[PDB]
Amino acid sequence: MRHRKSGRQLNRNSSHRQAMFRNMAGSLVRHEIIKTTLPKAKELRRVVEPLITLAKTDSVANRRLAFARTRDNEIVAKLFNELGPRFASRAGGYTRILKCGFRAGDNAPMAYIELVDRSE
Amino acid sequence: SNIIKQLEQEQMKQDVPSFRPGDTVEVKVWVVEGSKKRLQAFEGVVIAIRNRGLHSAFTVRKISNGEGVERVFQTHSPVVDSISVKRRGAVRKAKLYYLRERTGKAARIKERLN
Amino acid sequence: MIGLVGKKVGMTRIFTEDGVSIPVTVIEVEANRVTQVKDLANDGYRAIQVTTGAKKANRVTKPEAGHFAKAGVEAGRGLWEFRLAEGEEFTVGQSISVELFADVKKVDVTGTSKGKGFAGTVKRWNFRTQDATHGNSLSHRVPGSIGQNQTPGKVFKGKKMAGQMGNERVTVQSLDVVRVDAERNLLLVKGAVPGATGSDLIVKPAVKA
Amino acid sequence: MIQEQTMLNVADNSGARRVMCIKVLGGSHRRYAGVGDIIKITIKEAIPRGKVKKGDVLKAVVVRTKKGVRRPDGSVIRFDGNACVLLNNNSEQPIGTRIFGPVTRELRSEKFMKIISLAPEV
Amino acid sequence: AVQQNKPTRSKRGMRRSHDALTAVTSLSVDKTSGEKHLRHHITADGYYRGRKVIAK
RNA sequence: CGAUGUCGGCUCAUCACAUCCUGGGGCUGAAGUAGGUCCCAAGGGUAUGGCUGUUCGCCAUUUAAAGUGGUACGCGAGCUGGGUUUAGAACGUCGUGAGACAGUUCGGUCCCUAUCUGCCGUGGGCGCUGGAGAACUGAGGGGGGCUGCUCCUAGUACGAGAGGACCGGAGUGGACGCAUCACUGGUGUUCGGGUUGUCAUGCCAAUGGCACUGCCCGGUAGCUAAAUGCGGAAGAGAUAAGUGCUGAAAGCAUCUAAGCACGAAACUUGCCCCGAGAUGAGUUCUCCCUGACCCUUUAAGGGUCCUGAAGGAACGUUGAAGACGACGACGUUGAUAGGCCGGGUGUGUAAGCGCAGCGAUGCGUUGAGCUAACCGGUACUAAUGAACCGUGAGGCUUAACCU
RNA sequence: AAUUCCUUGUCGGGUAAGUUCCGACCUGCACGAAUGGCGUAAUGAUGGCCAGGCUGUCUCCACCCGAGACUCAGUGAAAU
RNA sequence: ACACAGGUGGUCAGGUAGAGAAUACCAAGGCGCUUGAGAGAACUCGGGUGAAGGAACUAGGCAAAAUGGUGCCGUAACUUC
Repeated sequence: MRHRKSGRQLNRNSSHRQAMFRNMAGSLVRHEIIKTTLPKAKELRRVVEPLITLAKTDSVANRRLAFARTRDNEIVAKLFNELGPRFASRAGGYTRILKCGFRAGDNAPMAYIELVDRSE
Repeated sequence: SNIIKQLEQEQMKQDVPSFRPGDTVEVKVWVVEGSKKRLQAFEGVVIAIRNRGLHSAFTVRKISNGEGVERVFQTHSPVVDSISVKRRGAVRKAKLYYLRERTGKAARIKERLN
Repeated sequence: MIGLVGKKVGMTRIFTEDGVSIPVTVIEVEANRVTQVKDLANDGYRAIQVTTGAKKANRVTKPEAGHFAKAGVEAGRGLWEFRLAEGEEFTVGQSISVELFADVKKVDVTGTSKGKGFAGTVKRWNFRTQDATHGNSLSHRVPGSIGQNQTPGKVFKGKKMAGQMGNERVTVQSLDVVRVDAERNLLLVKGAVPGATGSDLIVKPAVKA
Repeated sequence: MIQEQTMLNVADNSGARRVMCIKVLGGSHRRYAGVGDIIKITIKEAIPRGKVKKGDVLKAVVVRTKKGVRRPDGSVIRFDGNACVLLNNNSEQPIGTRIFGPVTRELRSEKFMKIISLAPEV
Repeated sequence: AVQQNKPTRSKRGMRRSHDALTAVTSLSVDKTSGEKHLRHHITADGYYRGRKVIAK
């Protein structure tokens, strides 16, 4: 059935998919733009949209939330300040994903995902 | 909405307390059964609280020594006389289905209130 | 004699001071309008046709728009027909409400079953499953042998066999009318009634004996 | 609950405490008896001061149920285990003149009339 | 083992005609990119449906 | 004799009767009650365990009964492997020995990369006559083929006495079949807590991994039977057996021969549900292209100019739908899905700090923190413009109407 | 009776039911005195029976997780 | 057969739990095993989770679940003590 099960499989188990996204989920917060395949660029938003939502305003004990996804405190020091408050007027709508090319090892379309307010 | 989210609101009793699970309440009824009134009570501890539907069902466990007795009550039934709010209780759980066995110190549930 | 359409809006225990609990299914009607009276289409017989608000009148394509071309000019999302008796009728578009069941004690309701896909022969026909030890080899969900041994050399017709389940016509014709609320156009009937909340449920007076 | 080959408790006076279920009866393919059902019993154990013999067979009526009993419009009562009142073989009614415990007021049928000739709760 | 009594080239066609030759989708061309492309996919001109972001 | 898989048991069926139980009618050494008997009936119902490889035969307990017979001993690329079928060990019996048991004991296997044919699902084709779809009616075909217990009628009349049908439903259930989650509980690795050891963690505190859902305990969406409500009813038709007339055969008589009316759980309907690929493609409604030239071979072809219609295959964001199609919704001109905001629900009072306590830990801040599928808003994100296949009123004959 | 086919010999026990098991008989077809008698401690990948615990085998299946099967692309058969 | 999760004599190894070279987890040490890219129907196989009963199953509790360590208490039938 796979009845109302959310999120694309993207091979193997949930921790392998998490380790695959761990190669790019920090790069998107660091550089405010990242490239990968069309399905991966759409699914890379999961937990990361809720983490930008968590970063709009300051509360207690929140620095450790989602940290098992990427265990890097540099991209977490970006939250509540250099990322988050810039979207507080709109309360949502943080990121956009578009097509840019194709692979040759597989027939994967390439796509880029970025933040809608960034200096470059 | 012409009746959804309004169906229960005009048939529930507004004058009813919020008592939580793990609490010692005393419940009183007239029985009636389509005949005459008779004032009766039931005592014990609430093991599961009222929530869903117009029936709003909750369960009371008697916890008396050497016996096991359990009674279900539906909150908005027209023969309910009163809830006496007899003695407070405080617990670290939402359900107490284990009081069907353990009626000693496990059922001497802390009052916590002043 | 006539009928209406509505949707399931709840399932509630309503209570009484009479010692009965009374579970009811709650139905809210579309306030459906007449399209036309159908006379001289079957000899000595008459019927009424009804429709409802289309929600979006641009969804009717050329082969289905014709149902409403005989009801004015445009749309209605569904069509239903009901029998008439002991009088002739003239119509302009007047609404039908729940008030036709204020003294009628029992109704006839077309609910239909839920979708189940393939559903499995082991549940769709209650087909047996015993333990895997000292028993079956690699084929344990199938409807036994569908063919006839030797001389007929053919598949047995009407045997309980594999297929699909759900969306099947389930009708109830003995259910009790409990209450009508006319100003809110609402109907209460005893116990449970089959059908999804999105389905338009047909309600008629009962003629079951 | 109240199945064959599984033990039962007694509510009748001065004859047995612990007894065995051997028939559920009362119609066709019936199961899971409520209060007011009749059950066929054997005296699994007796005691020498009482009125009954070990291994003797009779009927009993159900009065205490692990599945509980319904009567009012929104409340259900249930107990631990299951108990029954022993009956006379050919004239019916309870054997004794008294009954143990609070039992039931939902049961009043004319085969068990002795239950309204008493006052177990009030 | 094997398919016994070899079928005619007419009877053989029944095991080809549902999968050989099936229809294909004609190539798309955009109002601002003249290069032929697939219905969902990016052109060799560097655009899809001519849609830009934060550019004039 | 160019192999024919060999009994039981499990698992799944079917044809038909010799009537086991229910229906309708007669007989009796038929008072009431009960038994014995066969007429109409093969429609519908008709068993679990113990001891026996079963069959034959018993015991235990129910049944409304535990009825009977056929089918390469129905049903082994269906299952198992008891009895029969090799190889081991022993008690007794026959023997020179091979071997024998109208004598026993303890042990002892089940081969196959589904080709065609068959069915079934979606796909596709051909096609209902230039073309597309939905609805409506339906030759017909399926479903359905039934009842325990409690009580009054009935403690009568009948019969020393014992005991004592059915009159049609009242009270209450069910095999069997179907559907649903309000009841009452279960389940819920997609939500929350508790907790043992161990790793990442400088260390301490925390947080998150690891032990498949580590182990203990709750639960949403949904699922579900331990739960719940339904349906085999009534009405009608025509017959058989039967009840009688009209009446021979037989100048009378007779219920059967012809004749006339009645008269069954059999037989047909009623009820319920599907059906026009039903090639015999029913009957409607919605929708749309109204052009010629030359030559000739014409139920036909070649050469030429002006012209491209209804529709359909395709492409979506996805769910309450689902093998894949389809089904419901669905394309910025949009609340279909995700994000966002709040609501509902579930769990049970987090971190840090302040305080106490040798410490473990507790208390307060804290009705805390966290939250999935349920729900109302909100265009932040997304869901081709184009194109592909497809023309010019379509054979034969005619009433009718205008040229 | 590892020893009696006929024979479920036969009494009593256990169980709702006992061609199984235990004690026992004494008309053992064909037991029985070193191709031995009768009994037995200890022993068993030992044969037969009973009692008890525990149990999703089952009453009745309700549910979920993992791995194939599944598709395209490189390589791509065979028995008959 | 083979570039095969296979077989092969001697002797060697730090902590934490433990009697231990059993066993669990860090540490020294070793690894991606010569087809790629993805999805999630029937159905086949393995596992975990389950209300109230319970051996009814079967030749047979088969399969499945329960018990599980160590010190102290206490100890049947039988005995060559």
